[PDB]
Amino acid sequence: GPALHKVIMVGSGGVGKSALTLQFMYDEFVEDYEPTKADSYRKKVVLDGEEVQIDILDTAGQEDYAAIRDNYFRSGEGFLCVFSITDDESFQATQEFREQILRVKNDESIPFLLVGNKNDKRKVPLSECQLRAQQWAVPYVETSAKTRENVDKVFFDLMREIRSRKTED
Amino acid sequence: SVSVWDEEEDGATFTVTSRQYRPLDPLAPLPPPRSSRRLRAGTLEALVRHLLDARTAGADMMFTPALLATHRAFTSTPALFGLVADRLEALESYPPGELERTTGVAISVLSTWLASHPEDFGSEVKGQLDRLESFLLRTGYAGSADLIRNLRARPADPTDVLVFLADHLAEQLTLLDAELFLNLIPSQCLGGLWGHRDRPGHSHLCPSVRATVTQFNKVAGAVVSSVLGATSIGEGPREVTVRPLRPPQRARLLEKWIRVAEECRLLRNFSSVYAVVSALQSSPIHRLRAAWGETTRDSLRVFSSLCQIFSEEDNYSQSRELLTRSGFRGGGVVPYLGTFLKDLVMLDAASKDELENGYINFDKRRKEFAILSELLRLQKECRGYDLRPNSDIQQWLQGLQPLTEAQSHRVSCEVEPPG
Repeated sequence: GPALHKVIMVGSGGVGKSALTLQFMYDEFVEDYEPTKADSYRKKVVLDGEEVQIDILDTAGQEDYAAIRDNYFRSGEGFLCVFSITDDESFQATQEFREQILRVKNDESIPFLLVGNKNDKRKVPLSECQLRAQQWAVPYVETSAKTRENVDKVFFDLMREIRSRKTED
Repeated sequence: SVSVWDEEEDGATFTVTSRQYRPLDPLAPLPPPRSSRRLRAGTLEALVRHLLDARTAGADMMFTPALLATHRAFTSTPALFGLVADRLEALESYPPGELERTTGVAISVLSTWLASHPEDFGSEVKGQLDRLESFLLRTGYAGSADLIRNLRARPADPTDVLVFLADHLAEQLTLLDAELFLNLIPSQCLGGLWGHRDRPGHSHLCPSVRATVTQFNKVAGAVVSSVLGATSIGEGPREVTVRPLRPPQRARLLEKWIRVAEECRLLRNFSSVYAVVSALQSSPIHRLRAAWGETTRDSLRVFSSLCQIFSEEDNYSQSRELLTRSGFRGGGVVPYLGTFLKDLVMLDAASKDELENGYINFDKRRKEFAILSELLRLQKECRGYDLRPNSDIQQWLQGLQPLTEAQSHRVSCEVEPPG
C-alpha cells in the first residue's frame, strides 16, 4: 500500500525548527502557508522514484509542555534532533532529548539524524559536534536556515532510514 | 469574475479587488461589484493614516481590529496612541469638516481598542491621554466624555484524587484553567514574542502565557504523581515517597482520571482533557501494563475515544474542529493553547516583519490576527462559565508536587519492573 513516513523534530525553542519545516514543505510559495489546514504538514513527495507521503510533526512553541512529546515520539517513525551551532544550551539539550525518545522506544537503531542549523558567532566547532553523532552511530548533517542548503538532504535521508526499517521484519 | 490590481500612496501599498456577482433575479441588472481596498504594506505613519480614514471601516474591514491586536509586534501602545494624537493635532489647521470626521473616527478606534484590549492602557500612556484630553477641549468637540472616563480608569496526598467526585474535580480544574485563559493576553502569544522566550533577557516575557502552560503541567504532573504512589520530596531522582499499590488499586486511579478527563470534555475544558490524556499516555504510565490490564473495558473505550480527539493526525483537525445531575451550569470553553502557539510561531517564520523597502508587512499581521481573533472570541465564550471554588479540592491541588521525569521513570520501574 501507499507509504507514509512520519518524522518528528526536536530542539529548544529558538533553533528555528519551524524554518526547517516551512522551507522543506514550501518552496517558492512559502507565503501561501495556512497553519490550520489538515494538509498543512503533509507533502506528496517522490523519494527514489517511489511515490510516498511525508508527515512532519513539529513541537514548535510547545516545548514547555510536560507530557505531550511522549506520545509524539510514540509512535513517530523518523527523528530529527536539531541544535543551533552558535549557542551551547541547545547543543547541551541534545542529550536530554536523546534519552527522552529512548525512554519511549526500546530501539537503539531507530531512524535518527543529528543536525546543526542556522557563521560569525559560532561558539561550537564541527569536531566536538561530530564527536556525539557517530558515537550514537548516527549520520551528521550541517544545515543552514535561509540558504536552503542540506534542507532536502535531512528529510530525504531520514525517509530512507525508515524505508529501511519498514522493510526489516 | 474578479478583477484585482495594486495601487500606491504616500508611503503604503494597497491591493484593490472587485468581485462582480450574478443578480438575484436572473433578468435583473448586475449588482454593483463588491469593492475591497486593503492596505498591503506601509510605514507606521501610513498605517495610522489608514486607521483614521473614514473609508477604512467599510472597505478594509479587518484592518482596524488586526492592527490593534497585533501592533505590539512592531510598535508600542504609547507610540501608536502618540501617532493618533500626532495626526489629530496636525488636522487642527485643516478645514473644520475634515477635523470633525477624523476626530469621530479616532474616538471610534480608541473605544474599540479599549473595549477589546483593556490591559494595553496604563501609566505609560498618561502623556498621550493628556494630549488627547487637551485636544478635545481646544477643538471644541462635544461617547467623547465617556471615552476619557473609561481611559482614565486604566503535603497533599496525590492518591486523595479518589476522595472527590470526578465531576467536581473537573469543575475545579476548569475554574483554574478558565481564570488563566481569561487572564491570557493574546498579543503575548505572537510568534515574534513567544518564540523568543528562551533568549537571555526574556525571562519575564509573556507571563500570562507561561501561567497557562504551568497550570497544564500541574495537572499532567498530578495525574502521573497520583497513578504512581508517588510524592516528591526534593529535586533528587531518589527523593520520592511511594505508597504501596496493587494493580487493581492502581487501575482505579487510572479509571478515576479517565472519568475526570471525560467530565472536563463535558465542560469543554479541552486544555485539561489534553493534560490528563497526555499524562496517561506518557512513558512512565504507558509502561504499567498490569495496571492497564486491571482497567474496566468501559473505561478503556472512553480513554481511547479521548485519545483520538487529541491526536496529532491531520494537523489536530479533531481538536481544532471541536472549538468552531447538574443545576444551572453555564456554557464555557478552555482550549489547549499549544496548538495556537504552534500556529503563531510557525506563522512568524513564514513571513518577514518588513518588506525590502522597509514597509511593515501587514500581510503577516492579518494572518496572525486570524488566530488571535479566534482565541479572543473563545475568551468571550469562556466568560459563560459559572463555577465556585471548593476549598478542599483547591487545597489538595496546591500542596501537590509534580515529580521530575527522572523520578517518575524510576518509580515506574520500581512499582512495575520490566519482564
